[PDB]
Amino acid sequence: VLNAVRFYEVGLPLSYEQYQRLSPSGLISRLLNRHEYLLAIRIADHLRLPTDKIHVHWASAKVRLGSEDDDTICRKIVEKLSGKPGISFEVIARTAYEEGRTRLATELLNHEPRAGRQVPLLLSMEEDELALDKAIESGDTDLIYFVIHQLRRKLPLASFFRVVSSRPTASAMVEALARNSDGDGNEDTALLKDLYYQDDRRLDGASVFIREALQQPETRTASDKLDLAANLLQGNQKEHVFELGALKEAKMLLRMQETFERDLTDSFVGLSVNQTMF
Amino acid sequence: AEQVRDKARKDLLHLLEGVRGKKNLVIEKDLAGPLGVIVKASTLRDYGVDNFFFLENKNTGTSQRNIVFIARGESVRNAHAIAAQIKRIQRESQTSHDFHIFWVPRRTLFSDKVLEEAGVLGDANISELPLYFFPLERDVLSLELNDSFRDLYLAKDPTPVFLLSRALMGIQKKHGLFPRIIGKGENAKRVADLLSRMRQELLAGEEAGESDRAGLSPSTTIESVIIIDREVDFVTPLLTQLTYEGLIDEYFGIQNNQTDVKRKIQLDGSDSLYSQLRDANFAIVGSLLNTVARRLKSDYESRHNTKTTAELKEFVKKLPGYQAEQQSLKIHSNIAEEIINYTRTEIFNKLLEVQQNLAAGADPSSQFDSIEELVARDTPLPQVLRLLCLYSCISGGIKTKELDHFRRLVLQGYGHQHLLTLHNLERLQMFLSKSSPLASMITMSGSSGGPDQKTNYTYLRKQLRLIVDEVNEQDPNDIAYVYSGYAPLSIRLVQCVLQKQYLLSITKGSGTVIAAGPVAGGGAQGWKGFEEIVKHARGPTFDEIQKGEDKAVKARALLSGSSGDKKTVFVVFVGGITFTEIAALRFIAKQEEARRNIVICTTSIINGNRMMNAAIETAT
Amino acid sequence: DRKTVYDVIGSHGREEELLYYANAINDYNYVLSYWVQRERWTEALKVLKKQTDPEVFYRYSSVLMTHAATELVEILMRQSNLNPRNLIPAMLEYDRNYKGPLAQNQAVRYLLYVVNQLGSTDSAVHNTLVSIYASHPSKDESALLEYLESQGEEPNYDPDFALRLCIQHRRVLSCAHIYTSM
Repeated sequence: VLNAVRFYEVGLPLSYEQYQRLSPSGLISRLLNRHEYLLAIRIADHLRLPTDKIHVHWASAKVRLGSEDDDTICRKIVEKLSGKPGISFEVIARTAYEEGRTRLATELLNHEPRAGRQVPLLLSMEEDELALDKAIESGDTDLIYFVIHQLRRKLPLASFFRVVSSRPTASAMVEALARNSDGDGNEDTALLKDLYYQDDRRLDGASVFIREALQQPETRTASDKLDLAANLLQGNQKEHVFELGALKEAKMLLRMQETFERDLTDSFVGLSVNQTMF
Repeated sequence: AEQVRDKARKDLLHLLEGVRGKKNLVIEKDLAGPLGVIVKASTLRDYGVDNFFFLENKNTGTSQRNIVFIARGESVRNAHAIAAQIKRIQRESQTSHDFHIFWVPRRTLFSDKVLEEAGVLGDANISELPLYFFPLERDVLSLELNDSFRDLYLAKDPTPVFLLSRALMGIQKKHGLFPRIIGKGENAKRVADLLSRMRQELLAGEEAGESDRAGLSPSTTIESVIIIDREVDFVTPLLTQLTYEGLIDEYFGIQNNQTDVKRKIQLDGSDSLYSQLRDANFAIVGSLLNTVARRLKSDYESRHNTKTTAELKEFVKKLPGYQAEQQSLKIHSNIAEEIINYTRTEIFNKLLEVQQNLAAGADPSSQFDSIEELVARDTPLPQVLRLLCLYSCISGGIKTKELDHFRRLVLQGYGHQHLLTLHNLERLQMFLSKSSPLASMITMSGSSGGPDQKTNYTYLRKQLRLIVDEVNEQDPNDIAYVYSGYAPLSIRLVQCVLQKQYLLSITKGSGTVIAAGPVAGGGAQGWKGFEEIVKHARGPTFDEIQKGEDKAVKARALLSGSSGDKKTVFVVFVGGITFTEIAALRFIAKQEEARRNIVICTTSIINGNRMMNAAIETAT
Repeated sequence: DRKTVYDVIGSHGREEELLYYANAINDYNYVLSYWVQRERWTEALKVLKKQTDPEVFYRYSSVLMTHAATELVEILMRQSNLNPRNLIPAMLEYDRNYKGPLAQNQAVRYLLYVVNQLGSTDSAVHNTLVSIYASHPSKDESALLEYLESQGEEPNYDPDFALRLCIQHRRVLSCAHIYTSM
């Protein structure tokens, strides 16, 4: 290693006492700081030192110093890192983010399949969409909810709903959170209506109000909530032919039951049409 | 399936043992059932548990130093209820009141965050409790995600899809990886893709600088996993079960094998009468219970009378069985009365005639008169709604001129709550209408596999033997007997994967199909020979194999299985499996038993009355 | 009839009452079998402290070793006249399951405690200690070699054996040490 770095072309001659004073790893960094990786490997090999830091330093040097495109560089980096199976992709991807090479960082993070780490890295990079994809592909409901909560907290609603709607699995999990504001049937209509607007779920918007209509005291509150549910059904009459006409029937079906309770004394509330006739 | 009971108990009881001193245990009511399947209250009391509390009713106390909570972390409901009880207990408690919280296999950041926000959870001991695929029955593994069906298809909520692929990983990671993954449907593919990615995560943990890399070898005991989505067959779930177990589920409902009537006796496959009667046809079981009464009375009320010890001991060692049989027999006799009151009143037989006539392709309008009578007789809501849905699903879309006549019975049968019922049926895609832009039955090579396409029953009724008039109710040679000749597609799509002999006999239908027999019989692996049918069903098709140098070695060992070395096969239903499907899978599992052990795996067990009462249970 | 009880319990699953009875009749084989299914750490240690049964202790420990091997040493080390080979080789099975440096550091600590407490001069004990240490040295290989060096040359016995294991892991830097040691 001393002769390897003593040649007049490239080198820095070193005595035994100087050799001993400089840390063993310092016999590598003396070259890495010069962006010399070919010799750095040779020196590390002779000294039986780790070479993972060499490939990391080199990859970072390409990220900051190269004039090449992000895709050209990321291909060269992954080819060199894949032959040295430590943890290097996060380290370079982090550098790539700092240097503005977010395309390069994205490619490097695709060589670390564990979403448990990729999701928080993408969130730390403030990269949306991708954070959901990693959580969804892994099927980790913690990571998906986590990304949803970070998107919900970071984005001003409209961007939150529009980003999750591009990933239907995330959109449904947004609804799942909105269906349980306090839990135990306490749904948040403020978030559900916007989620449904993105996916054109007109019948589900009404279903939220209808569930309130029926879970709340019968007749007295059902009439007010069913009328509110009807306001989410003001859409095209195609496809949902019977589902939309049902709102008029629901009002008449409840109205006749209340009428009978008043005049016939014995309540017919909660009974079906065939049961009331019986 | 029973082999997972030890694992479920292991983790549940381990965490409880980690709690020092006496403790009070708080259990989520919607999780308590599944827990009761694996452990008894006495099992928990043996670990120092004193009182048993529930989250939903805010049941709390200060009687013990340690308070332990068990709940699902997939919803805030439990995080809030737990925090609420903790705040109340700390306010009243005169002791250290240490709190311990046990969550799903991967406790969520959301759940922990919500708990921490309470301000009283700062010293809480929070840990993972990886319980999955509960041993509900010897042949059945269930995640018991009872609301999976409704949420997965009403909101398209993938929660149970994600939990299922993880729960399946939770088995194959111990028994070896499935050498082949196949499935049909949008969610079925997702599970299959999730399993492939989860395998990468197990290797990635080393590359991520976290956990040690797993070897992830292929199984030597498990042949394959078959994943089928609920959306694939939307006709079978709309037929009433004709088997004895079906009679119980159709009239009363079976959950946790407990059920309402006394909670002193559990009815499951370990019962000497239930194992014989549960799959019996309703027309037959009425005679089987009398057969049991005659053989039981002969040994229970007679024969042993006046006998001396030398001969009496034969009845003494069996008497406990006779007493249990007599107690179960009276219960079974009460179930028989429930069916008798529908067969002597033209209710059960009337709905069956409708199901059989529709299955055969009869014009659905002709069955309308029979459906009207059932509504008029005030039969159970799910029994009328199934007939008011199936007719359209079989036809593959009907003109509004006829749909409205059935729709009138839906609103008349359900009252003002029918509005939620109709919305749920459309969202669950269990009701078809010609006026819909989605009313398109898949055609031959018609760019199939989209979310906007539906399974072409009217084509598959010729491609597969979905119409069977050869069913023997007392001694069946086909799964069709469960419905008296319906030969349900959801099972045929599995049978044709499980065995090549099934593929050969199942596709031998109409004269324009049987010509492919010799091709169907070559389907030794994957979907081969079944492509004609797979392409006509709803959703995409998945078929992938395990990578690695030894993949061929394991595949040869698994295809060399024999009666002295039976191999395990996993059949997976996404979104929940009905009781009719479970009985049908037991029938085929028995036929293949000589070579392989086929186990039923599901996100949940769907009650026949759970799908059609979604607007009733969520309306309460 | 013991079997009658075992069979009846299995059909319903009331294991906790069976365990109590099983302890009264002292069916050691059954008590341990049931423990493995549940892995109730606390219970296993109570049983081992009371009866131990060294002939079964080893196979039983194979499961317990994963959770906390150190505790098992403290229990058995005080059981009268102990055969030292009952604690040493247990680590051979543990290292097969783990790869990481934290498992390896735990592995070193287990063996050092066992041999230091035993004070055994047995060649089988020393041979296994050397093999595992060289096979799974963690990070501080030098400190670990220093321990064997301190004990002496005899504990290694076979020059080529100890060398092959040390050399394959690291060359030159670690070679000089192991060659100087013996």
